[PDB]
Amino acid sequence: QVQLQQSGTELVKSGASVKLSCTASGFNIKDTHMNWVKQRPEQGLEWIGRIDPANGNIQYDPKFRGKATITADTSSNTAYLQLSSLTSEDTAVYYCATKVIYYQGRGAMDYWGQGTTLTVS
Amino acid sequence: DIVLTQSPASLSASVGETVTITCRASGNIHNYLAWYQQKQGKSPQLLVYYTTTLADGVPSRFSGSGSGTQYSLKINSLQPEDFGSYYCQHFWSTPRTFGGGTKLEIK
Amino acid sequence: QVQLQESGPGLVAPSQSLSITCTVSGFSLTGYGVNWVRQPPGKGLEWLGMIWGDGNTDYNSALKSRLSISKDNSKSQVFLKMNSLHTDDTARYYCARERDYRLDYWGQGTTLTVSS
Amino acid sequence: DIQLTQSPSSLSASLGDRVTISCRASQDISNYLNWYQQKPDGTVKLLIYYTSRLHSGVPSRFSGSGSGTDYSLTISNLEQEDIATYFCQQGNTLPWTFGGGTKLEIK
Ligand SMILES: [Zn+2]
Ligand SMILES: [Zn+2]
Ligand SMILES: [Zn+2]
Repeated sequence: QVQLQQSGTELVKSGASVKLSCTASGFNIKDTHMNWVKQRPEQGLEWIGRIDPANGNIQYDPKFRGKATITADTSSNTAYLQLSSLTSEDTAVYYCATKVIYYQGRGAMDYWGQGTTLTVS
Repeated sequence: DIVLTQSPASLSASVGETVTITCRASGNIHNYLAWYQQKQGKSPQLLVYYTTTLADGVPSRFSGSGSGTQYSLKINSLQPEDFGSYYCQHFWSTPRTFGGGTKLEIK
Repeated sequence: QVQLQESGPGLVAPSQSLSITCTVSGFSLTGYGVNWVRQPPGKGLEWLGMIWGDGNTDYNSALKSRLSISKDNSKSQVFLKMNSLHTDDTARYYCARERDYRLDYWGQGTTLTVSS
Repeated sequence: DIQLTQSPSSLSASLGDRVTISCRASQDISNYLNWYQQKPDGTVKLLIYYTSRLHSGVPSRFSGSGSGTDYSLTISNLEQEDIATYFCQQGNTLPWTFGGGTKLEIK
């Protein structure tokens, strides 16, 4: 059954680094694009970037280049998001999402993880 | 709908040579451009997609380039099996459209 | 194993309707689209329409009145229907899989001749 | 980058009501507009995509419309399970962008 299983180091300290994961199930990631999306407390959602595991293409919102690194292990059907220099600004919830059905149009994301909260201290 | 204009219609060349084929959109198709090779009475075969990415198995001697309304395919050091017709096709909006093609023939 | 194969009637008379099937294997029709493309004798590739993984269709604006594409998700088949055929509709017809915005697998095509 | 303005930012209505949320793009997005619902537990789902295509498992009481720069989501017969925050997202040009969200409360 299609599902994204999300977890990673929640409570971190300033200037640290953290690597969050998103394990897929029900489908093989080499077949989709994995997206990482953040949500600051009481704020709107922001798309951080995505990866195509089948070809290594990684696209970032220019404001996260250098801050964020998307990585995928097809071996384990798992995608990752490493975050560096954890400033207070990075305290948010992080989701991963993908599109399984080839919908008409472009940009839709039908399966989302449940989110990983990160508290920089 | 966006239209693809391919230059040149025909290209006579000899092995060893590096040729360049071009495709110009009628609007920004934002890198949603693919290139195909069709050899004599066969199905077109995908070479490059997303403007620059190589289809698994295609010799690195092919390289795709472009942005905006201006794209191109470069074949460095033609091998004899490179000769055929080439086509570009965008995936930016429907109707998807094809370029008129370039018939690459041996000089 | 990815395979797509078209079946057609080979020869039809003008005005008749036409149906060509595309049987696919090796993948599901909900994670991809199938595009219909044709090639008139001595001409380039001409796009006809596509059917998305979700069932929606998009046609070539100029043929749209005479064109119809549907698909049977269970039989693994996609169908192209054309009405009021013209002698200039003579062409080799292909179906091709659309994956992440490129036509990665094509069929071998089927030659349709509109006679009289 | 393409900016999406969503309004209202918050609201209250009652069971059975009909509410309408607006989303407006900094530029034409040619219908590449999708709507998401984020329940209070953090869960997120795709309601509508490509302006008006209803995602399966989603009630017809949710409807989508728009064109060019202005799009809207209409929920008729407000139900309790609708207490959520709705976000719109354009899928026209990278990077994808979302609206600020509309928090819905049943009075
Ligand atoms: Zn991709
Ligand atoms: Zn005609
Ligand atoms: Zn901007």
